Amino acid sequence: ICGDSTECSNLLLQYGSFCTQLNRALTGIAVEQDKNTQEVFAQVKQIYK
Amino acid sequence: EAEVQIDRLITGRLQSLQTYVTQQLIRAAEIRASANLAATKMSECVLGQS
Amino acid sequence: ICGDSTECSNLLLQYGSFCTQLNRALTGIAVEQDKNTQEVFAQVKQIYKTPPIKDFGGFNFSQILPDPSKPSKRSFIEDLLFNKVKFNGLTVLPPLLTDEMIAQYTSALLAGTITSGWTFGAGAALQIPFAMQMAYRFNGIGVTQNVLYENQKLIANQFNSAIGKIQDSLSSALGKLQDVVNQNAQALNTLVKQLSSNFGAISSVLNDILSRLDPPEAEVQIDRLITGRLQSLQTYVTQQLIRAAEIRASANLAATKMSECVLGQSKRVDFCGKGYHLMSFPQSAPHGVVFLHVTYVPAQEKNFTTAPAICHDGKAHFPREGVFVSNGTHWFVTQRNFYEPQIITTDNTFVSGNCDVVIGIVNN
Amino acid sequence: ETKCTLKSFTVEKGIYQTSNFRVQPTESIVRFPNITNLCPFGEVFNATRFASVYAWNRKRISNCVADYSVLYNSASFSTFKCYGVSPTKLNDLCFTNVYADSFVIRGDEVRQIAPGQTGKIADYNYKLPDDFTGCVIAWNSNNLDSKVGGNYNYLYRLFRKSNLKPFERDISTEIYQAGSTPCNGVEGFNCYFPLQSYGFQPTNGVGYQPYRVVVLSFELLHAPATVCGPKKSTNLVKNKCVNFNFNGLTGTGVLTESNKKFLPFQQFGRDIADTTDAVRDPQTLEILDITPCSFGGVSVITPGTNTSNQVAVLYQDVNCTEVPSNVFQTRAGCLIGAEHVNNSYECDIPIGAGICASYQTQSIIAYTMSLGAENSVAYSNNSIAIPTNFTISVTTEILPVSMTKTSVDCTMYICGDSTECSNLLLQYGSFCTQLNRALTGIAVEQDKNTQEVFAQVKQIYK
Amino acid sequence: EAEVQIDRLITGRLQSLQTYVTQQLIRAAEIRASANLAATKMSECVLGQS
Amino acid sequence: AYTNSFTRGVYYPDKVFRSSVLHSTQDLFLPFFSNVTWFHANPVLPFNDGVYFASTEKSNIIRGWIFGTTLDSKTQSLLIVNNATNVVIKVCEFQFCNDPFLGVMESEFRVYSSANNCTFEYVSKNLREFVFKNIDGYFKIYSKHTPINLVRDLPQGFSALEPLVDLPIGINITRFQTLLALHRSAYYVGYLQPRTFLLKYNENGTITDAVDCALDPLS
Ligand SMILES: *[C@@H]1O[C@H](CO)[C@@H](O[C@@H]2O[C@H](CO)[C@@H](O)[C@H](O)[C@H]2NC(C)=O)[C@H](O)[C@H]1NC(C)=O
Ligand SMILES: *[C@@H]1O[C@H](CO)[C@@H](O[C@@H]2O[C@H](CO)[C@@H](O)[C@H](O)[C@H]2NC(C)=O)[C@H](O)[C@H]1NC(C)=O
Ligand SMILES: *[C@@H]1O[C@H](CO)[C@@H](O[C@@H]2O[C@H](CO)[C@@H](O)[C@H](O)[C@H]2NC(C)=O)[C@H](O)[C@H]1NC(C)=O
Ligand SMILES: *[C@@H]1O[C@H](CO)[C@@H](O[C@@H]2O[C@H](CO)[C@@H](O)[C@H](O)[C@H]2NC(C)=O)[C@H](O)[C@H]1NC(C)=O
Ligand SMILES: *[C@@H]1O[C@H](CO)[C@@H](O[C@@H]2O[C@H](CO)[C@@H](O)[C@H](O)[C@H]2NC(C)=O)[C@H](O)[C@H]1NC(C)=O
Ligand SMILES: *[C@@H]1O[C@H](CO)[C@@H](O[C@@H]2O[C@H](CO)[C@@H](O)[C@H](O)[C@H]2NC(C)=O)[C@H](O)[C@H]1NC(C)=O
Ligand SMILES: *[C@@H]1O[C@H](CO)[C@@H](O)[C@H](O)[C@H]1NC(C)=O
Ligand SMILES: *[C@@H]1O[C@H](CO)[C@@H](O)[C@H](O)[C@H]1NC(C)=O
Ligand SMILES: *[C@@H]1O[C@H](CO)[C@@H](O)[C@H](O)[C@H]1NC(C)=O
Ligand SMILES: *[C@@H]1O[C@H](CO)[C@@H](O)[C@H](O)[C@H]1NC(C)=O
Ligand SMILES: *[C@@H]1O[C@H](CO)[C@@H](O)[C@H](O)[C@H]1NC(C)=O
Ligand SMILES: *[C@@H]1O[C@H](CO)[C@@H](O)[C@H](O)[C@H]1NC(C)=O
Ligand SMILES: *[C@@H]1O[C@H](CO)[C@@H](O)[C@H](O)[C@H]1NC(C)=O
Ligand SMILES: *[C@@H]1O[C@H](CO)[C@@H](O)[C@H](O)[C@H]1NC(C)=O
Ligand SMILES: *[C@@H]1O[C@H](CO)[C@@H](O)[C@H](O)[C@H]1NC(C)=O
Repeated sequence: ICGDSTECSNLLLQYGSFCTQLNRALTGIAVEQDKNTQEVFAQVKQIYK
Repeated sequence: EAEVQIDRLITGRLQSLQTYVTQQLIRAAEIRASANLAATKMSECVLGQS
Repeated sequence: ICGDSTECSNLLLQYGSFCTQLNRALTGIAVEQDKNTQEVFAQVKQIYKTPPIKDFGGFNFSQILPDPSKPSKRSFIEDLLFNKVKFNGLTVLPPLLTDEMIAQYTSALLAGTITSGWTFGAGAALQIPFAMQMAYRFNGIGVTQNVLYENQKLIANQFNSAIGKIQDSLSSALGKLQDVVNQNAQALNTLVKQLSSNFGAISSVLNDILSRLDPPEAEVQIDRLITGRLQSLQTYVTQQLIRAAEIRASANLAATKMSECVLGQSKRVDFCGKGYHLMSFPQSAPHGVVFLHVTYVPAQEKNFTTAPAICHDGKAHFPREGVFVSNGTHWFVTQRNFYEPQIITTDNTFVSGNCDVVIGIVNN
Repeated sequence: ETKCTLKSFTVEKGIYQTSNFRVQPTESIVRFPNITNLCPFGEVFNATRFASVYAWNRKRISNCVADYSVLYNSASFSTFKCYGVSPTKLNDLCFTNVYADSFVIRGDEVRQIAPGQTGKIADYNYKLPDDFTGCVIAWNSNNLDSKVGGNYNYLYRLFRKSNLKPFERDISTEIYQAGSTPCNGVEGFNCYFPLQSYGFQPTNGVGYQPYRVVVLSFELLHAPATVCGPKKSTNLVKNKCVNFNFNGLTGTGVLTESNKKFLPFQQFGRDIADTTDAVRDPQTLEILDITPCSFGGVSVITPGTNTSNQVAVLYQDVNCTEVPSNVFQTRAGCLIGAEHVNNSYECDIPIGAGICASYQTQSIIAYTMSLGAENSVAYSNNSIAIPTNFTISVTTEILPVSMTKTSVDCTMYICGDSTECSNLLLQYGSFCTQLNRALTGIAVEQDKNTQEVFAQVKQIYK
Repeated sequence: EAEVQIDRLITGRLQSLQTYVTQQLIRAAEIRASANLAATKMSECVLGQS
Repeated sequence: AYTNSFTRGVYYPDKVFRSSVLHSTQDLFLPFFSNVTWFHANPVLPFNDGVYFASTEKSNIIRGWIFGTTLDSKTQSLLIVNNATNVVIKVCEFQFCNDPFLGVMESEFRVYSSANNCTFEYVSKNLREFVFKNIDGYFKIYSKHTPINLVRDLPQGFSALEPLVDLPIGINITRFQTLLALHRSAYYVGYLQPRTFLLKYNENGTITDAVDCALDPLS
């Protein structure tokens, strides 16, 4: 949003927790992508040869 | 005079980011339903006979 | 948005019907929460009760059967699970089924399966003694019935000792149920904490813009609050739709597992536990269900040497339902999952062809 | 009200949220703490000996509780004029400093104590600025200050070089010099002593008798605060939705006796999520909880207008004693217009917490839905049940495959054939391109949906 | 002064349209799960015995 | 000398009761583990943003402070004093001794030599902490009196400071001093900065612990 400027950050501080929610939403997505792969591929106890 | 314009810029740029995040949320639930189908296939077609 | 003030409420009329849509959305997701529970738990027509004298062949179900001296007539393990896990315009509606009703449903499922096997999920319940039901389930995984009947006390002791460990491991894990509670509370708190932001106004209180501003100047400041609060409410309502669509798929999987693991024996690999599925038992939890999966796991393997067929009198013989094995000097037939050698006869083999097209034939 | 909520003339069976119930606040109350320093004016308005007119006094009243009502209504004052501010609103304002000036003049000289006057008093004895703010009070004092033979102790200045600046004071006693001739500190023609004395005597006509005057001047420098009126306090009632104000805290709700213990400097308590939920009464210093005034949705239960026009009403999570026959209390609220029976049926219209309603027993009634009929299985350890016949069953199952493919032109929806609007819409970027791309991708998915269900066969078999 | 009034209409109508499109995207994902289940029933119940 | 505070200079940010609630605040605090001057027995110090101030004794050598910008006439200043009687707040224009103090016969007060234009009056071992701040023409004072089991060294521990006074003066402040009772017959000075803290509230509503959220990664 702002981006470097400082007149922008104090004005955006007036909107509450809108940016904390968005970062939580994106972090949940990123943690889900590793569990997707663990559930598909790590389906084996030993590494067989 | 400038605070008025900067608030318009802020409003637009926050709307864009909300659109982006909502669509990523809808698109990740579609990838999860696909990885769930893959896990069931790996269990039932690779670790057994169906 | 307004909090009982006619000035804000008249300005709000200029926004159309956004607030009838938001309520329609929340009502649509509050009705499907009761639809979710109805399809996991109301999978019986009758409420079955278990017999007073309980002799199930050495198997002991006392920690999962209902307990009258307990709260809500829950089982002993349903208690460990229930122990581990007013504002402005915000209310919480109660669920249609109480917890007592859901514990009643799971005790009817559990008394149906202990007593009739899988027959009550296909029609009228037909009773069968519990060890004969266990023998049918062993047949369903490809072991013969004498292997159950000759190992009854050992199989019953292993089952009792393994039900005793669930109770320790829980009494001493319900993170998937805790997370959905936490997410909903974290969202409801963020909704209320937004009632104290300006969004570019002189204050956050309507009794402060209606006290140091004349009506022509307070409209401009009230609209800045209206826009922000509408945005925040609509963000709350979108994220609830996206979270409810995920709870719905989980409940749809739970309803399939109740059908396929509790009212049947599944052959799907790793769908009702890890091993070979024997049977499953349901238990109710705060906003979900716990399945206890009982499976068979083979142990203590030996190697032998094998052949595909046996040549005799110029003919090739194949086993009817087993494998040919050799202990070093002699040749037997076993069943494939449990070692039990037999003499090769013309009753457990069949013939097809002459013994020069198969590769690996042995003479015997 | 249900027909209006649905916008129809036929409602089908169900349960509908129709409105809301909000208990109103009967009355309102205010409160504050007892008073201590209410300012003892009874020293400036109750002195035994006033001050001259040429050297007035100057008391600087300070942080206190000033009650200008005991002044305003005392009816003992012959003159009470207020200039910056009308008198009745004094006990409702706060300033930084109040000054009180005191002196004694003739009776008909009280009209020169006002902003913008002239005369021997206002010229050079006591001058009031032209934007005065305070009030001027004056009362006759013939019996105290006038004495037989003449009271020659009350002087005034009658010659000065130049009129005073406002609130300026001059107690010098130099020999005035009227003419051009220098005076050298001795009297004579055009060399006059500058002070004269009222010779007050008790047999003087009014307008010749001494009046005592007090000039209050409220000033507001730039401090943080100071003395002001004595904000009274009304009674306080509890256990009723009320509109309250606790020395600044404005709110609504039911007030109740508490059993928490603040620390002896804390005024009110807050909850998690930051809402005021306790206060301390300033006057009696006791803690009181603040609970919200009962409120909740209203739902209407109807068997359908094609069956009956009777109705039952649910007040959601409201205690059934504060709603404004059959009144029935539920874990889901208060139900009116249905009778509670002891039977148990299959659920018909879901109320909640295990309770359903039906139109059965020509009316409406509540009950704890039944899960099903009970059944003991004749289990023993050598008994088996084996079927001797069968039935063939056919049942249906219905599934949605597809929905309606719709598109919206984002530009024609918003502007609708208007170039003035279209060029302003270009300042938002790619919102309409995004919207059309989203809507088109779900129209393509719908044909894939029905290809995946129905085209599962290679040949057309007959 | 036409511009200041036109901008509020643009702002309101854009938000209306965005709400419509988001709720269509959430509903199409529910229809897709249903159609996948119906495809699986067609394969497993009509083209075989389950 | 210089010394290290450990967890010192926490005050209740305002009224409003409160219980067990790790409540988060942004305000002017004394950062944890800070560099606090040491004084023995004194000079003109700065103010610049609030002040922490502890002191230790059984007798009473510390007899108040004096504040302001110039500590003389031509501009206004505060004066807070305590003879063996009780506290005397005062706000005039003064003429302060460059080394002002009071004696201990028991005759004293060589502090100032002028008391003009007074705009506010008022009249009426051990560890005694004080927090002084000055916002929007109000001069706030928090304080706490804990008993040490030492005589004159800065101890360790947690103890929140409760508000005492509020003065709507308007005065500007840039400097301050101290006042001591002479011999005729130990104190520290921290400064406050804008920090963010996490306060733990008891069930009676007292602050029992805190976290300074800019000390280290764990915090
Ligand atoms: C089934 O197992 C339970 C153990 O959970 C047995 O019940 C307990 O047995 C112990 C040992 O005698 C007693 O001390 C407890 O009082 C029993 N009751 C409890 C814990 O509620 C039970 O006896 C077993 N059933 C059979 C038929 O042996
Ligand atoms: C089956 O026979 C194989 C062949 O010897 C055993 O596998 C070997 O075991 C030894 C000792 O554990 C290892 O050092 C070898 O590396 C193994 N692999 C070979 C020799 O290829 C195996 O233990 C036997 N299995 C059972 C159940 O007895
Ligand atoms: C393989 O199993 C056979 C069992 O049939 C073993 O042969 C018998 O062993 C017993 C006890 O050693 C003798 O009493 C019998 O006379 C044996 N022959 C028969 C026909 O029963 C044989 O020893 C086993 N081989 C190995 C390597 O363990
Ligand atoms: C299995 O048995 C057959 C018949 O007894 C064996 O066939 C004989 O093998 C010998 C040696 O190779 C020949 O001289 C004979 O002519 C064969 N006869 C026939 C009818 O084929 C066969 O070799 C045996 N297999 C093994 C591995 O010993
Ligand atoms: C405020 O004033 C009231 C009276 O105006 C005080 O009430 C008195 O309380 C004492 C209790 O210690 C009683 O013995 C008196 O009889 C009460 N007086 C009256 C007239 O009822 C009240 O105590 C005062 N507030 C405080 C904090 O002391
Ligand atoms: C000055 O003091 C006198 C005496 O205390 C006050 O006179 C009282 O006035 C009231 C109201 O007019 C009467 O009811 C009393 O009877 C008077 N006192 C006496 C002793 O009779 C007078 O109000 C005071 N002046 C001011 C300005 O407060
Ligand atoms: C198995 O491999 C061995 C080599 O060690 C070979 O001699 C034999 O013919 C093979 N037998 C079969 C059945 O493949
Ligand atoms: C609705 O009305 C029609 C005709 O009045 C009647 O045939 C039908 O049975 C009614 N439906 C119900 C549910 O009573
Ligand atoms: C409603 O208020 C009465 C009076 O205090 C109380 O007895 C009753 O229990 C309340 N209702 C409920 C559901 O508790
Ligand atoms: C229902 O049964 C209970 C039994 O405890 C009885 O007390 C109650 O009066 C009955 N209700 C009615 C309406 O008869
Ligand atoms: C405090 O700062 C001074 C400045 O020179 C430094 O010498 C001293 O070591 C510091 N004290 C601590 C405890 O860091
Ligand atoms: C204490 O000091 C104050 C400062 O003015 C003074 O007013 C007071 O009289 C002193 N105490 C005594 C007992 O004189
Ligand atoms: C402050 O004192 C000085 C000297 O006593 C005086 O000249 C000045 O007028 C005083 N201030 C005011 C506001 O009277
Ligand atoms: C305090 O000093 C500053 C110096 O920059 C001055 O601008 C300000 O006006 C002073 N405070 C007041 C209340 O006058
Ligand atoms: C204060 O807190 C203590 C411990 O937290 C508690 O035991 C006590 O009851 C509380 N109230 C008091 C001391 O009045």
